[PDB]
Amino acid sequence: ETLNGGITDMLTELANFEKNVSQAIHKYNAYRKAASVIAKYPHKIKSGAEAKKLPGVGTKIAEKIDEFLATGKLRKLEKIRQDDTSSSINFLTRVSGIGPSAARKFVDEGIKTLEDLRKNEDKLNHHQRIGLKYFGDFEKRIPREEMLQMQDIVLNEVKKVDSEYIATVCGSFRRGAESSGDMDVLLTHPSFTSESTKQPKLLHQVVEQLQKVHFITDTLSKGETKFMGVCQLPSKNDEKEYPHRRIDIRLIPKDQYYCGVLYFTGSDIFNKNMRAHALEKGFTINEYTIRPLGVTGVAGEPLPVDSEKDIFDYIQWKYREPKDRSE
DNA sequence: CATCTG
DNA sequence: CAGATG
Ligand SMILES: [Mn+2]
Ligand SMILES: [Mn+2]
Ligand code: NA
Ligand code: NA
Repeated sequence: ETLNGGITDMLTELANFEKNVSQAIHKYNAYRKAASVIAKYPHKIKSGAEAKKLPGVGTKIAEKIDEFLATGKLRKLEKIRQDDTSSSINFLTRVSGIGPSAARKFVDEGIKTLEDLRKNEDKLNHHQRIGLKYFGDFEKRIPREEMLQMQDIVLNEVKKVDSEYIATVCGSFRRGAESSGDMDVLLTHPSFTSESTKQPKLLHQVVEQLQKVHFITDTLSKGETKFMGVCQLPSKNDEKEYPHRRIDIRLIPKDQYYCGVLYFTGSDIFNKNMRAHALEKGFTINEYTIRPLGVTGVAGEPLPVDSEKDIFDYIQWKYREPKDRSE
């Protein structure tokens, strides 16, 4: 956690680099398990050889661990942090819509920068276009103080369209969190479930309302259950307009809301722990449901849930206010 | 995993 | 349809 800090970090830059710039999924993948095991490793790695001894640690990595330990640096890392082509790829990638792949295409055409991008708005696609337009806003975190206003808006319009909708804003926003990255809303309706063969209007209606009133500005992607958009809190009394924010809306069969809701509320760590305990208490948990564990090795059958309460109970545990769901 | 692009 | 992105 700090005993093998550099090592794990350098290794990460390496892995990261393989995948992003080059294509080296194997290699990239190699660096990964590698930092993971050393990450768990209980002592102070005093040398390459020492390391090698670990699984996932071959000669090539050991080689590296040496030079890094031998000198505060690594040539390879040094050579990579320089190289403009690498850098460009890490940058283009910041735009929502541009992945590695595309980063590579663009650079190999000379687009390496924002302007580059602007001058060639033709080559970019709609998502990427939005992305480029809101690059700035996009990186701006979302302060809880806005979160609450947003939340307030969304819940009110959903209510209006149908009293039966059930909306929930998950995310750390849900866990306390002073600011957040994007607005994550979980949605269901009674008339929508596991079996109940579809109902897309279910999602489409609300989507409309939000735009109706301008909360929603652009559509990144709009499927029948998931929607990736852009929204914005109305600018009050002109002098101060709000940054454009990322927002996601998702339909869920009522029969699996809370596991979902639980799940999205995180944190990853709280999930895991809960999940493990679930297992002890003879259970199974995932995104959508909780199941009774047979002894034959495994087994299923959807345990019925009516709240997040229902779940804990099942695994016979302490109801956790979302706040303390931290770890 | 759900959506898009081409 | 594969393949990319989130
Ligand atoms: Mn979030
Ligand atoms: Mn999001
Ligand atoms: Na080994
Ligand atoms: Na991106």
